Order: sequence, then structure tokens, then C-alpha cells
Amino acid sequence: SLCGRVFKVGEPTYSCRDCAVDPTCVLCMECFLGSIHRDHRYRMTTSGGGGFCDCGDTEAWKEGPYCQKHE
Amino acid sequence: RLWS
Ligand SMILES: [Zn+2]
Ligand SMILES: [Zn+2]
Ligand SMILES: [Zn+2]
Repeated sequence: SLCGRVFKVGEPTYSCRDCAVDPTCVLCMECFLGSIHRDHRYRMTTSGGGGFCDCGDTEAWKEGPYCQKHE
Repeated sequence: RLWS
């Protein structure tokens, strides 16, 4: 019911510069584009692999902790 | 979180 995605090599990753609690907080593309943060200032990277999507971690986001799929 |  929640995301829990582990990033794969080459996978696009997004952080909301406005809402992230700190610079380690990130979303997969599915969760980013299904969240409020698609209309905010963001930082996109291409993943080296490993790490995980923070969708649903209510302590990672100051607003919009979930996307529309996982709410 | 990002892996680093
Ligand atoms: Zn996700
Ligand atoms: Zn999600
Ligand atoms: Zn945001």
C-alpha cells in the first residue's frame, strides 16, 4: 500500500527543495509526479542505484508526505 | 533516503 521502492541504476530521483526536511529526502518518479511537489522547486538526479523512495515518511516532508497512489 |  506504500511505495518502498529501492532505486535502480539510472532511475530518475527527485527531491522537493521547498518541502524536504533535509537534503537526503527523495522520491521516485511515480511518487514525485503524483504528489503536490510536481508544482514546487525540485532537484532531479539520475540514481547511481540503491537508496529508497521516502513517500509516506511523514517525518521526511514538511507538506505532502504521500503521493496520490500511496495516500 | 539517498544512498551515500
Ligand atoms: Zn516512490
Ligand atoms: Zn508514493
Ligand atoms: Zn514540495
